[PDB]
Amino acid sequence: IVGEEVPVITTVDRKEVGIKLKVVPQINEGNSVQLNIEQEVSNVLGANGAVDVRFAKRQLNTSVMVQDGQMLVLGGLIDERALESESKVPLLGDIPLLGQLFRSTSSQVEKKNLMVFIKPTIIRDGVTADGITQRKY
Amino acid sequence: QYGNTGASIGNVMIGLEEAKDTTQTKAVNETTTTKGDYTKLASALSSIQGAAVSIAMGDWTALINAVSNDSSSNILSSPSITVMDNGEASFIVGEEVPVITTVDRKEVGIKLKVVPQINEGNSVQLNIEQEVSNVLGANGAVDVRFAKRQLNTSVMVQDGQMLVLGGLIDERALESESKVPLLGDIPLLGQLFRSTSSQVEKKNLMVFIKPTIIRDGVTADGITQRKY
Amino acid sequence: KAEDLVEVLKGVSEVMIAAHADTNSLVLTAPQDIMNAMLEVIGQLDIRRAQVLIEALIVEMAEGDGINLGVQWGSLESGSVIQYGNTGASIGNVMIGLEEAKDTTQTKAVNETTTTKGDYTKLASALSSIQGAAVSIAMGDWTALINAVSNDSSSNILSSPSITVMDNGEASF
Amino acid sequence: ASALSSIQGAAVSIAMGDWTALINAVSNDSSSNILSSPSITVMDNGEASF
Amino acid sequence: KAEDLVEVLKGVSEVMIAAHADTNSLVLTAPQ
Amino acid sequence: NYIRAEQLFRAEKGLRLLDDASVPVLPKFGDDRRHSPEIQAFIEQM
Amino acid sequence: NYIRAEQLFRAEKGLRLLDDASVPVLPKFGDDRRHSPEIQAFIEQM
Amino acid sequence: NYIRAEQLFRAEKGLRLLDDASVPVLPKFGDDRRHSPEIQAFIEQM
Repeated sequence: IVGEEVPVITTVDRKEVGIKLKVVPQINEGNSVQLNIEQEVSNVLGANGAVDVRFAKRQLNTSVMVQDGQMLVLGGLIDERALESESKVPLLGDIPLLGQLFRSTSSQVEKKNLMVFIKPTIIRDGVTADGITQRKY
Repeated sequence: QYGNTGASIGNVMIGLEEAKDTTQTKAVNETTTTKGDYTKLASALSSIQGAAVSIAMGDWTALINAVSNDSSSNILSSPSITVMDNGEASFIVGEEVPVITTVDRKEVGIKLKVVPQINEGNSVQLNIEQEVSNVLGANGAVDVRFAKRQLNTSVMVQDGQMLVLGGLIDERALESESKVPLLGDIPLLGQLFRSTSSQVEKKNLMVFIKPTIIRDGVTADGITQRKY
Repeated sequence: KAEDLVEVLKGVSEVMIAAHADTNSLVLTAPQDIMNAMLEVIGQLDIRRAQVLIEALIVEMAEGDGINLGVQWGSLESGSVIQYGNTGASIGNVMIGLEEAKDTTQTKAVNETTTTKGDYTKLASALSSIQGAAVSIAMGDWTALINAVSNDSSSNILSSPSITVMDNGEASF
Repeated sequence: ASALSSIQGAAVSIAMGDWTALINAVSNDSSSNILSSPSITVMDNGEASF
Repeated sequence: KAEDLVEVLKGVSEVMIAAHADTNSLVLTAPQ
Repeated sequence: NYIRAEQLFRAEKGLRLLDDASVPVLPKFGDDRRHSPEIQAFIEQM
Repeated sequence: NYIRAEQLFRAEKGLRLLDDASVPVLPKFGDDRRHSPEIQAFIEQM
Repeated sequence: NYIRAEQLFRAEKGLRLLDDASVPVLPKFGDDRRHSPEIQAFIEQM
């Protein structure tokens, strides 16, 4: 977890928000790794209006089987929105040239993408751990 | 006077009179002048969405009001969760919001909880619980009210083919009118004595699901490579 | 599912039947004949389930109409009214409101004379409830308040929700 | 205003020689007609709420 | 429904009667 | 067909301020869903 | 038939401000539902 | 294809203030994901 403990009414309780990854691998006796994974990305949002702060939370907790050194996509979201709105007199707002004087138009386009990938790597020899630690260092 | 309209002629004329500059005279020869407040007129105009036009003719003030509200919305969100066979997965993009009960943490957002099991080839069986929520203010209510559209069912889908879980198709037409009556019947001058409020709403929801079976490592690498 | 099947097969066995969940496979241990029996039961309980598409259709059609018209009378000098509650507002509150709205003058001689404008709050309270035509015809201090309206309403609603379900399975929508 | 608010009808004050005779008369004619029929379709021996 | 039927059939049997819900099919085991 | 008749009558004297194709009307019995007249017209072009 | 008689009498002296076909009246015994007179007239045209 | 038809019609008369390629529209049935027209154009260059 990289994040913060924030208190929340219930009394009160300490709940952790942030980037958190809880994983329980077991290794097929060679290559592929099986992962029981619980992955969350949160953060604290003010309560409007609400009795207590509201956490923005996007998590997926699943079980996947990934090859040794290859990446695999756990999850994702692809969201698209177009909200158009208009108001007019009506009749005068229909005229092509002068219509823009009597119209109020509000247009909006939102878009969002989330992918969550995971790459395991199996460390068996000490030279492998030293090879990874050396480059991350 | 009509209630269909944004604001009624009564509050508008009263507001306009309160807005005028009033003078208070005491003779014997004192004469004071004072400007009136707009708070009543401001309270009357705050609700106008549209054209509200006061045509004053011979102390008869005709208030015309007309508006056309055209709205639209288009939304696609598709959440995909990758699962081991016979294993269950939760997926949520959303927020935990507290709710009175004391209080409790309830999750709202796009959430997909699926428990597949695979026919030994092709078709996948899905126990699926799918919700799309969001937080709405409470009017009036003791606590915030969640707008929630969910369907939780059990379907059997072919390997790589899409299947429609759910949907809603909603259509509404609400017409309303008021008139004197008799004068509002005349074809040419009737529109002077009528207040018409028409509305048409429409809504569509489809919820589809496409499984894909990943067996080889080359398949998972093929999917991950394109989503990456 | 193995969990459902193991429970069912307990009786047929009566041998040990154990459900392995993660593989969704059940382990049978028995002699040869009982084995060949339970494999013929499992063979026939393993069939594919058809799935229904439930499409509801909801039709709600409302319609409304009304015509409210009547004439009221009043004289506030010696208060005498022909007054009705069917109407939006009653001649009493309307005439009282109109008098409160007039500009009042307060004179103290000896020679002070003050003038003051009256509030509309009573008249505003009387007119707020009018839906329709309320027209005051003042004739010889008798003010006849005519009021008439025709409220014509309509509503038309179709919503149909369809939920797709496995047979014998339940679905909420 | 408090006295007139309750008048439903004709209340007419005829003032004659400081004696004010207040006549009041009204005829309230009301009517109501209502048909609602709800039909519920049921499996035999099964129960239905509507 | 199998659940209703298994309950009813217990007495007739008195053999094991087991109701499989998802297929809505009941498994009878008895002599001929 | 009783309701469908009511709705067709609603479509003959329509919304005064809006187009008469905007009033919801049941499809003819057994025909499921139909595109709007304008949308249907658009579809045939493409 | 007692109530139906009452309602027919309500339809003979009708709503003064509205059309007399708007007052609800039971159908003749055993005949189930009838379209309004105007709606019925419309239906025959189509 | 019913919804896809609706959305294509939304794209023919588009957002008045924004580019008509910004309105979400379902891909043709079975084709999964497509890059935006401009992004797709960019990709081919690189």
